[PDB]
Amino acid sequence: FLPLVHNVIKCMDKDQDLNALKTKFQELRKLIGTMPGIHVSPEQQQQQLHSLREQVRTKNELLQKYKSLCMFE
Amino acid sequence: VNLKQAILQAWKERWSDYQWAINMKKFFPKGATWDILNLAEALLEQAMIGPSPNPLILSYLKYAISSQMVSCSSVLTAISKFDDFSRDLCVQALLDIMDMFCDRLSCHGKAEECIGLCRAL
Amino acid sequence: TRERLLSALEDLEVLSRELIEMLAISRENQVLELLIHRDGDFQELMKLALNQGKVHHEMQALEKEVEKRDSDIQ
Amino acid sequence: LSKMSSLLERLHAKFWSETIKLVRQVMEKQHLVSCLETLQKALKVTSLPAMTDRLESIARQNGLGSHLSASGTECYITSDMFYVEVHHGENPVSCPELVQQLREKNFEEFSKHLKGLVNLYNLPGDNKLKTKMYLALQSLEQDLSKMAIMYWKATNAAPLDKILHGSVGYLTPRSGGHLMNMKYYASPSDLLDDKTASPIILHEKNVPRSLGMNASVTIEGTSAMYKLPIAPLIMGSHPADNKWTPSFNSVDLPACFFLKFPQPIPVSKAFVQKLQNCTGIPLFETPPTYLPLYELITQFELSKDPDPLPLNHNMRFYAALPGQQHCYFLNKDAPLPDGQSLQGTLVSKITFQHPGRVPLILNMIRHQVAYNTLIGSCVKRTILKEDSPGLLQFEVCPLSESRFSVSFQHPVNDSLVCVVMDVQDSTHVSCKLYKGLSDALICTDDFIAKVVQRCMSIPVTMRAIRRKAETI
Repeated sequence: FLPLVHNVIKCMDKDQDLNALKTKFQELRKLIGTMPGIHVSPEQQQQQLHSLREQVRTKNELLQKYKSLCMFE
Repeated sequence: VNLKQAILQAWKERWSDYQWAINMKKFFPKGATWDILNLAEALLEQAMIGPSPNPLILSYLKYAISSQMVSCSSVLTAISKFDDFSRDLCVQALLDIMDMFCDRLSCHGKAEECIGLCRAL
Repeated sequence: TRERLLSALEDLEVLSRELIEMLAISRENQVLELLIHRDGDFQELMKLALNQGKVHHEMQALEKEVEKRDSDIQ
Repeated sequence: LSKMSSLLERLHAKFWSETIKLVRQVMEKQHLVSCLETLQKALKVTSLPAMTDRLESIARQNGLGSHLSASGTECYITSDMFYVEVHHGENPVSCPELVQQLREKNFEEFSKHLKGLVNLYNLPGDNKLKTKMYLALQSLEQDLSKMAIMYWKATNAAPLDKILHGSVGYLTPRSGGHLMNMKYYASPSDLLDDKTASPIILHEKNVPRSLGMNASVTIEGTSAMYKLPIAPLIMGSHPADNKWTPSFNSVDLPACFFLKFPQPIPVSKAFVQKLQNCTGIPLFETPPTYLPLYELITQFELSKDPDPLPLNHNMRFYAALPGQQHCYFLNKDAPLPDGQSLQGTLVSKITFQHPGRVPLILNMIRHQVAYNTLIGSCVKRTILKEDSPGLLQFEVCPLSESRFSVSFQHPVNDSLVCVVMDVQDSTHVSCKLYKGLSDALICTDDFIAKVVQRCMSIPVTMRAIRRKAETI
């Protein structure tokens, strides 16, 4: 990324198409980042994950309590 | 007895040692009996001093020899068995103070007591 | 995140490349901030990958729980 | 104020998919200004060729003819700097002294000691003393270290009275990235716990300058053309315990023994008199700063912990005590029998000479430093005024040279209490006293004197006397 290209330029000009490859790598990284899906900050993502964890815990507790009260004939 | 702890507290703080006279006159009835004046301090202050000249306090004696009871100082520094102690350092300060003391002249006692002053001499 | 983190990383890379080109064509604080931003972008990308994995796991768990709850409800 | 000119308008004017023609068409065209290219070790991970390239760039910038067979390995062309970690002068050395310190993750002691030793070997000599005399002195400055190590090994009693105290012997290897060592300081105070030596690994009967405090002595000079040897001769084992320094032979060596004095400790005229009779003239030719020695030395020693806030103590040393608060003084501006004030030697002139008659040149300095430490102990960081209780102020009166005394009105008795505290030996100070025919018995026996000696602290000793002797 930044440090890789910087070190390459430093080691090359200390005394071919490196910029083309760097731009290609940056475009690939941008495409991979956009392919992920998470556009908004991970704050809301973590909030929704905590909410889903709470919901899963509630569902597990309900399923457990359902198998406890067994007083039928 | 209070005079000893008084002059201790005096030394205990870095007074100007000339404003010290104010505190001395205040702590005392100012004329009751000056036979308990700085006369004895020179002894007692040096008592525990021993092999040390104990500076920063002789300044009090210096600011006192201007006008004080020279007779008591004389007789007490005469009776002081300090050469027997053989400190060889304090005796030097004694010579220095006696220089300023006796070189010019003694003072008047306004009574026959001054004659006894001569005796101390 | 992923989008904002990748954008910040690309901007930091462009800034560092421009600064290196200017330094090479011509002859402290900005470099430190650039490195801090790059490290933050990398940490954010790692956190985004971890969060995507955890979100996939939680989605599978929620699907299983919803199927079990639907069977029990039926 | 803002940073909107970093990624908003820079990428559009950075002069893409067809904008990489800047390697052959636009190429028709730093030390401390442009550090981007210089700080290659920060943009990338610390590797072997990275630092090897940075060193080569710095050498080509400063000017130093050096090269190797290829890129990946290169030594240092000097007297003995040739060393591979992990013959035109000295022989091929492969000791750990230059391989142990840089074993796994060293990144600090690689660009300071080397440049320091390189700059040290500089003088008006042109191929006659810049290299010849430098290597001669570097070789000669090893027989003394060998003899010190042999004497330390011979003194197989304890590493407390012979290694630190008594004499020299707390030395380390003097080669390349490390000079000679010695226990100049005589710290009798431990850490925040017991004085456990050998922290995790230290067992070589050497005690290098890492465990606690120890000076760094070297041998360099520029105009000190003094008559002395030019090679190390005294290296053989003595008959039983040790031997003197037999020379021969003797030439005009243009160097000296300038050590690294950390703190400018004030010394006495006796030290200068002894130094002006060891190698001709004294070890310093400048105006003697005859200012208050103890006063300035205490402040210099305590200036380590001091923050940017001013002190303005003015001979005030209020501090704590075993169960209360107290005060202290320094008897400054008090003309002793010596006449003038104590002469000050607050300088870094540590330019000693060959190991001649210097068997006690450190013991006197050790005692002086210990007295200074005992004096300055009362004032390190304690700031507490208007203390109604206690405040047992006392003034350390250094009447005789290296002989102090403190008189205070101890509450044990209704009078003053003086005690002679003279530095007789280097670690065994004299704590005797002279009482009076008519005085209270607030003075303890030699037991309290030895306790104060073992304590080696002015306020601690004062509190002990006020507590142990009183006992009421």
